[PDB]
Amino acid sequence: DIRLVKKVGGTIDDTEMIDGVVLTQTAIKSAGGPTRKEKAKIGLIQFQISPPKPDTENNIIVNDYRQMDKILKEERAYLLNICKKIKKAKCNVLLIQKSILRDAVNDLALHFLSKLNIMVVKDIEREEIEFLSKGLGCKPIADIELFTEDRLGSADLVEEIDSDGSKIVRVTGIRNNNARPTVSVVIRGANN
Amino acid sequence: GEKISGDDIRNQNVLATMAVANVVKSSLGPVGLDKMLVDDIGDFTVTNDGATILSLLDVQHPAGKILVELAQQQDREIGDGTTSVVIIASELLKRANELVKNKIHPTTIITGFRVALREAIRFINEVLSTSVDTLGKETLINIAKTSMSSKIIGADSDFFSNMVVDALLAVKTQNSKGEIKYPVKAVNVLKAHGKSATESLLVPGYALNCTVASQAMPKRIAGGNVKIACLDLNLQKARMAMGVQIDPEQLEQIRKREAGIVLERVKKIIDAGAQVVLTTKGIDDLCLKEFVEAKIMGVRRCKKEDLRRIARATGATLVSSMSNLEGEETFESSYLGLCDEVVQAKFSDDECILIKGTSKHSSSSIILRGANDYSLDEMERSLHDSLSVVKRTLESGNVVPGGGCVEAALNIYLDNFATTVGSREQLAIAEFAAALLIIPKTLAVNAAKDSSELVAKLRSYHAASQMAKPERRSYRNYGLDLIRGKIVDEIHAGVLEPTISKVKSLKSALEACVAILRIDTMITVDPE
Amino acid sequence: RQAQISNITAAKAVADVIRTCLGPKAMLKMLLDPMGGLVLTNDGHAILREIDVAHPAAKSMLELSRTQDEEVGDGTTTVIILAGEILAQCAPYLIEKNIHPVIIIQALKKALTDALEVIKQVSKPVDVENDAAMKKLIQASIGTKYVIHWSEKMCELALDAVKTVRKDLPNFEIDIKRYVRVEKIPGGDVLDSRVLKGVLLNKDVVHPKMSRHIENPRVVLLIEEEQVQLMCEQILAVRPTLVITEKGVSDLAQHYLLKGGCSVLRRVKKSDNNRIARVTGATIVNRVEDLKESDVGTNCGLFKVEMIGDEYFSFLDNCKEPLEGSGLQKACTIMLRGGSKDILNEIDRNLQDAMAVARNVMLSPSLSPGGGATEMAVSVKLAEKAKQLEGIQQWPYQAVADAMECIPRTLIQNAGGDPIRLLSQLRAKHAQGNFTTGIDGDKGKIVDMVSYGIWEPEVIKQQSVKTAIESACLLLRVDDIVSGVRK
Repeated sequence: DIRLVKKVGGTIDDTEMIDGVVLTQTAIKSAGGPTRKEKAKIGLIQFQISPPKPDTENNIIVNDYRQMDKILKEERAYLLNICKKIKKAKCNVLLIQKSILRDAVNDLALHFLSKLNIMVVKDIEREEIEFLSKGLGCKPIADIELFTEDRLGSADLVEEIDSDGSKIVRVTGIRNNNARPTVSVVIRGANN
Repeated sequence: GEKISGDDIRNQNVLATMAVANVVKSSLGPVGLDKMLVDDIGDFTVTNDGATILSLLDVQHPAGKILVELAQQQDREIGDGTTSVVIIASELLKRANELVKNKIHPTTIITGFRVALREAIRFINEVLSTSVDTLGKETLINIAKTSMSSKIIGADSDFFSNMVVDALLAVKTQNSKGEIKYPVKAVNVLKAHGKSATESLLVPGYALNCTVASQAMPKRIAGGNVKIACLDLNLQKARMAMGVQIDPEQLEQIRKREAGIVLERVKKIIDAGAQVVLTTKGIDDLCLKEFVEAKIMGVRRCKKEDLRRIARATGATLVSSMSNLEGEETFESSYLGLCDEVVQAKFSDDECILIKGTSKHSSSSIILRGANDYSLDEMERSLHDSLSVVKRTLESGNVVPGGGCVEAALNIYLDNFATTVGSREQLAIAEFAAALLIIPKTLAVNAAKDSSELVAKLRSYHAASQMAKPERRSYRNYGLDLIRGKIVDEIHAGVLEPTISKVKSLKSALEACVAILRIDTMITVDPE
Repeated sequence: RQAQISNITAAKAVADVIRTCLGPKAMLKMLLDPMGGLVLTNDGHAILREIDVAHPAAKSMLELSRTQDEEVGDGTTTVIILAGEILAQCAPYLIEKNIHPVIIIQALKKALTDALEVIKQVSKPVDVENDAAMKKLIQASIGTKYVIHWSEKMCELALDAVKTVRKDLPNFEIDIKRYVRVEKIPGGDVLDSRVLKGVLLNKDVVHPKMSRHIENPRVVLLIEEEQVQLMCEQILAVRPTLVITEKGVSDLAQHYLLKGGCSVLRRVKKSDNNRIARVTGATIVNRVEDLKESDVGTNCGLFKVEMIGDEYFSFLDNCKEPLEGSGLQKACTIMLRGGSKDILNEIDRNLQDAMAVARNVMLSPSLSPGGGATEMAVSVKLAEKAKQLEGIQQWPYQAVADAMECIPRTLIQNAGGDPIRLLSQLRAKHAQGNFTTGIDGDKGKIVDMVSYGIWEPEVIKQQSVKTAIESACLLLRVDDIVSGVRK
């Protein structure tokens, strides 16, 4: 229940234990539109956002040149409809698991969330999700069908601390208090 | 594996670190010179900066990697004057071997150095310089002449002193919850061949080096409220499906329909009103002809890292793909920013767009012209390092006199401090005080002068300052002149170094020598 | 002295390699490349780039000659030695005085300022538009090559080029010489060389029935039987007389395009398509369906046939531009039919350098004595200020006077004269009569450069010496070298 955060830079005098959820990994940072998140819901996404790619053989018969861009429009609409229900639930913080496995994510998901001002983070270990779910108390979302506002958590403010070039996400406050909280501390040192 | 115990490990570690340290000691001070490294791979870089050299140099004994990481930490703290920093901790290992042969415990050697540096903080505060202190006309010019030292650019100090100071005045921004500081590393430095340093240009803002793809496109844009749009969308013939694949006229219509939409995507940029548009990947003459009729200045073959600082400084939203909440592809007018003045100037047989007056994030770029690449290799890293000293100067007004004034002064404070502690740690203070004096002694070695003649006279002047508390001045004096070999106040010579640079230099040098003293043995496992 | 010997001996052997590259008596040296072939030439710009040396410190100076050619564009005839000549007299310094090179930096700066004043003392203005002095001035730089036979004809091509494809924007002659194309045809004589307004191509025609000639050209720069036929109909919609594509030409497209009466070419590089698009006015077409009426040819007078005994080449006759100014981009070429590949490669290096030298002539209309008279003229005052100096810096300062005397000495050893009595007479004559006295290019006499007809611009003397002095400080600022770094 006590996680040690390893960050390069600073001194041990700067080491402080955070009272809330902390994220070691950063966002994609390509768009980087929103500079802060406050009074927004923090969700846990156990799935990944990608165009459908089943493990079996997939043959899409295209009989018209307009169907090509139509498939692109379907991929844009199908992936945005998931974000539409997230925007309807007023959740600006999304946590995605490890993205290097299978589905990963496309390049169009950035412009969809940046327009809706929703922060997203990926490459999170499966064991880290269990640790974050205890302290935050947010019910993980394994699909858009089970996605709702009751499973989503909340926080007062989320500040991203940038020190010596290393950025770290810090969450202040906990909405639903459970019986299994978790704490973490950020270790600051010169070298590993 | 191979494991050796006893003094054999500590002896081979000190001799290995001292051998590679004596190579970089020739660059100490204004009289230092650059050196060349042979990488055997065909690449070579001639510079005096220890951060790159220690990273390139192959470390034989694993204990040598500790000093390599020490230079990497200086970059995150200060990053400038590495010739006068990393060589300080190298002298502590030479005198440590005589203490290991004694009965003094290694931790007692460590504890003696811990109380020495902890008390040395107050010693620096006695000779500490305030924000005003000396004349300090702009207070930057006096420091700018100091940054010219340690490097071979000192002959150009009649120019670079005005170059770095006048450029960084517009970098001031409000960030970190109302904190006034300069966003270091946001300054872009450009290089140009020919003439000399007097041809450099100061840009109070961002300057990108690039030209127009087609010569028929207008190269001049004047006036205010100039909007810029960074488009990273690749315009090319689209590839096929997942491998399911698919009348050649309807097959060719795929390219006809795609390129038709590409022309419509550019028409959406026309309705935006941006004067300058950017494109990452290259295009053919079909999409280039549309940019000519668009009356907008385009650029191709753009680097992604260059456009990331454009959206930050200007404030416009970088668009990698054209999309909105609906299924329509267009460009909204809310993704464009504003700037006070934007104009493209011709410099050194080339042209660059000068973006000035950025409201979102203020910064500055320095466009410098010089002899050639090999001559600007030293001038590149040196100017990038000098940006941190000017930052630390106006962030904290505490500075200290350079040229061996600190090392010669700390010896006197430690002479009375050695008798204060006494017991077994008195010998450790004497060896620590004599080790700090080695750096100014090696300063005259590169100048082919007599250091002991100057140190004996210089320390006598610092002694007369400390021995008399009430002091007009019949005694107090400081400073060391390398050219004339005389003692003169640095207020006239204009050599002053920030205090935060010297404090963090000795703070990091403490744990550097301790890491070697804590190694009892070294074992190496053979690789698979 | 451990690492200093490796830096001195790195550029020491370089001086002997390029020693034969200076003067009208310049000779050649055979070099065996690692590729397995051979390179025999008197031009060091190609040698210094392709040479492989053990010491990487000398490789840093190999790029100094390329930098001088990009920034200035001259010096391959003479100054190419001056880049490595400064380090020759710097050897009796570290092994003798044992002083840090920093003193030399202050000595070279004082010698550089005095050298610029001597050049300005002998500087004289000359008309750049007048072909009187410009005819012998162009032949002065190129007179060191095999072109001496045709130098009368070779000067006509270079003199008419700087007054035609240069123009101006107002700032000087500034323009780009890379877009100007020079066609090199081996065999025959240069008597057929003319100034042509259009592009020539070495690729043959894909179809035997197509007849080669044109009056008013139309240039187009680019199941399966009917599909390509419909594609040819889209190409022939504007009725083009010429079709050029970068890829191959199938046999089916030969018969379909034959009905339109056009010529088809293949294997045309993108470098030629960029020049044809500017000369013929057509726009390079990527998608075939994009061909429109805007691609019609412009200002092409006539089309002819130039064929070697082996295969067929594309030849476009001369034309003009109706006026009834915009010198930033010009479209024109110079056709050159060379006798042999040895002299043909030298003319291309001469013509590009002659336009580069004549560029600097019109950038700085001032003119200075050439042929080796200026180097000896500076050494008179450079050694005079050394005796007036009378200080510690005199030793590195006076040693520079030897470097100025060794520049004409290289021409003496190449010509075969006696440098002893010749250089002793020059130093005595320059300090008394005038600085115009110099060494004859052939007999090696005391005849002045005024009556002999060889001159060099002031910008050529100032920029080349200033760059060589600043570039010589490179190895002087290197105190150590480390081998076996293994990045």
